[PDB]
Amino acid sequence: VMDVMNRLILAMDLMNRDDALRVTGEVREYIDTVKIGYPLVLSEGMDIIAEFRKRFGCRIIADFKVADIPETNEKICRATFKAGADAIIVHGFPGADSVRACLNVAEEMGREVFLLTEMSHPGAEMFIQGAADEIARMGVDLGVKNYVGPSTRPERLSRLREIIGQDSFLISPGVGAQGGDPGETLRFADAFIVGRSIYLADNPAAAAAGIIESIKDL
Amino acid sequence: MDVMNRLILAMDLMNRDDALRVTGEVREYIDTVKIGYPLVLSEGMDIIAEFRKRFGCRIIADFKVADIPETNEKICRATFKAGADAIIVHGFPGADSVRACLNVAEEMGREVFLLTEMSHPGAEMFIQGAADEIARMGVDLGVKNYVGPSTRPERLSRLREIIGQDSFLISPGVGAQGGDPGETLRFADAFIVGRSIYLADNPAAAAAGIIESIKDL
Ligand SMILES: O=C1CC(=O)N([C@@H]2O[C@H](COP(=O)(O)O)[C@@H](O)[C@H]2O)C(=O)N1
Ligand SMILES: O=C1CC(=O)N([C@@H]2O[C@H](COP(=O)(O)O)[C@@H](O)[C@H]2O)C(=O)N1
Repeated sequence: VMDVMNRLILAMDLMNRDDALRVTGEVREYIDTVKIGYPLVLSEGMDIIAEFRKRFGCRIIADFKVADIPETNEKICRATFKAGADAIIVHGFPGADSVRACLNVAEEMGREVFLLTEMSHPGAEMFIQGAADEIARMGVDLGVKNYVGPSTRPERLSRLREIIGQDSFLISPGVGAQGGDPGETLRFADAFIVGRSIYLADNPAAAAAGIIESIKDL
Repeated sequence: MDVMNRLILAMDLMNRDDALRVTGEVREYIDTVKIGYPLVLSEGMDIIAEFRKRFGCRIIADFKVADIPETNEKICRATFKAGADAIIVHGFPGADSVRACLNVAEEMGREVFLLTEMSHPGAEMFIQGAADEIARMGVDLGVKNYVGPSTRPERLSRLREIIGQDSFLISPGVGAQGGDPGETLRFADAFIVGRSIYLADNPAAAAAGIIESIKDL
């Protein structure tokens, strides 16, 4: 499994190239794994992945929550890996064939797929939560090794860890701005994701260092 | 929305030259193009403005938006800044995530299309069972544009029943996925066609034929 420095992944959702680059560079000494999503990619282009690799010694997770039919999912994954992404996040609710399409491209291109089970926001309770345990089980049956679960619902994150087992890799967003606690989240997740708490701080480096200090024993 | 020939081209080619050449070859048959991530992630968001300058066509950004509210807002802003007229959003993530999109669309004068049930086999696992409720949620939220599966006419009909005759409904899955143009138009206002056209030896003739089959519609 990837070695996430300090078990902390930066969710770089700033939409300005200059700001995204500045903030990421300022916390570079604390994080070697950055999650880049559509807010930044749709604002600056896929070349931003390359720019981040060139400037920082960071691993890149393309958070594209892939959720299309198998055929289109295949194209999305191919374009994303061609750009330099180490892994891609895929939604599990669209079904097994859509996930398998991503796993196939990741396999052939030598990259990784992260399967998003339950989400961290309030709305996730309407439809996703009820299908989450099965989506996770599906992922296990499909051979998925990397997963994403909600830090905002410790009981749910715990169950997801049980389903995927100790060997699977689990990352969890929702820490900070959404109310998730770093320490509690690490009881089940291999690493947690943090965006606004760091990138909106007057001193991102101090914010990141502070979060890490809170979990030094872990 | 007035879709010419009730046909929406799904331009999923991943090469700028081919995408522009093929779209140009069938421009006389359409005025609405669906651009998704295959083309956008391969050529950049500037491709949207390029299409508007070249064809003046209407552009629906098929981004299957499916994140938390905060991120959904950013995605919609970046998308409409690029010139997209509408954006497609998943309903599965919940009401708050959809509302986030609706707010941005209203602010920038655009439309939100709610994807309820998908056309592929995997849609039967989790999506189909929640589809009717997702559609009802759209109604409660005031959504007026929807996306349903041409591959399951009975499901497409049910979606039309829920949203009513005033709502706008488009449907993918025609051609390559097995959907029939005429049958789909029994319930949808317009259907979406990708491969059957952009992978055809002669895209223009492919489009011409499809339109010929629904001439009476
Ligand atoms: O369930 C989920 C999945 C996810 O990826 N995310 C993403 O994780 C990040 C959370 O950022 P933040 O720390 O709340 O600012 C954003 O990029 C979200 O789009 C989330 O918040 N919830
Ligand atoms: O349920 C759905 C939703 C959707 O948008 N689509 C999209 O519609 C297009 C269908 O193209 P095609 O005619 O099968 O080649 C693709 O761009 C898909 O990503 C789909 O096929 N099924």
